[PDB]
Amino acid sequence: GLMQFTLPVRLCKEIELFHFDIGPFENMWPGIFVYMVHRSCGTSCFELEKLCRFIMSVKKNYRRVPYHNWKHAVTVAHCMYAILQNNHTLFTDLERKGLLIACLCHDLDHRGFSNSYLQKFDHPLAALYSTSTMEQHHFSQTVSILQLEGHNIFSTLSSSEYEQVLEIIRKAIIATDLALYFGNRKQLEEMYQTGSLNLNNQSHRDRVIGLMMTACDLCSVTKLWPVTKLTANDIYAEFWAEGDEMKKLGIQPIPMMDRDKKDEVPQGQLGFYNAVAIPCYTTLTQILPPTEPLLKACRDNLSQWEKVIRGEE
Ligand SMILES: Cc1ncc(C)n2nc(CCc3nc(-c4ccccc4)cn3C)nc12
Ligand SMILES: [Mg+2]
Ligand SMILES: [Zn+2]
Repeated sequence: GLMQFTLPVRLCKEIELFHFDIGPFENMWPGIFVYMVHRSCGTSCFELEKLCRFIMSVKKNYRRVPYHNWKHAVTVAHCMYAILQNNHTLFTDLERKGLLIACLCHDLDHRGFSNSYLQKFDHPLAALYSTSTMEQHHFSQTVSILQLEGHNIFSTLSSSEYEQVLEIIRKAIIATDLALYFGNRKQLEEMYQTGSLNLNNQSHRDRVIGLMMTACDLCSVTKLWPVTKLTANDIYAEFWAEGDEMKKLGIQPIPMMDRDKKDEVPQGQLGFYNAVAIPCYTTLTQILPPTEPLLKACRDNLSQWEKVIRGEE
């Protein structure tokens, strides 16, 4: 209880910034995560013995895939930690608790395949959940781990706060289905421009938390160029394995997943930055002004992809 966590000076300082990279030492990710809950939520939010066991069971149920892995989870939790510490007073005690957990759990047990591949392969998870297949699976795995003995980190919540927090985490995890993002931003855009957006409207909060989740999940585009460039290799390594599998089923994959068409990657990042990231972080900054650094950083990296095409790198 009087047992704090402290990081080295450079991390203690760098961790508060949006473009923080968590580093290549796995064994520090759990303490980074705990350090973030303690400063974000309080030293009193979670019983340390239980939280630690929950963190380690979460790590265990992430797989060894190039991109949708344990490192991805802690990255996306840290980005949410940045958003919550730059918007201190806009968020309830419960929201802070569940959003950091939602982010850590958001891709539990990912196999490195798209919802599409599960339906074209006819995977059992496509039989059980017809939309946001993996994301419904991810939430389900979160509840599993929350019901392992000694793992209920929410034990001290009322019956009703417990249901409130499991609902914040369910919508939050569903929201990371990027297919759902496009409508969610369109609505938020129109609600802010017409002046209807109201943060005491629970269905408005839900959309807003929805957009933070897409923001945190996409945060490789908001990092320093060498981190962005090296993460994109991991992103394409999964997509190309999926394309490989698509070809095995007897289906031409989309070019994004065709390793024959690597040459077009720079042009594909452009499309993606314009269609997805820039809109994401534009709409997010209008709603949440102190997240501007995410937009500025995303814009810099768009500019760095434009450079790659012009053969300037
Ligand atoms: C979900 C996600 N998070 C973060 C990042 C950075 N990314 N980057 C993509 C692929 C973008 C992309 N690459 C192509 C393409 C590539 C080669 C040939 C032809 C097309 C199309 N698109 C959309 N997805 C994500
Ligand atoms: Mg996901
Ligand atoms: Zn993710």
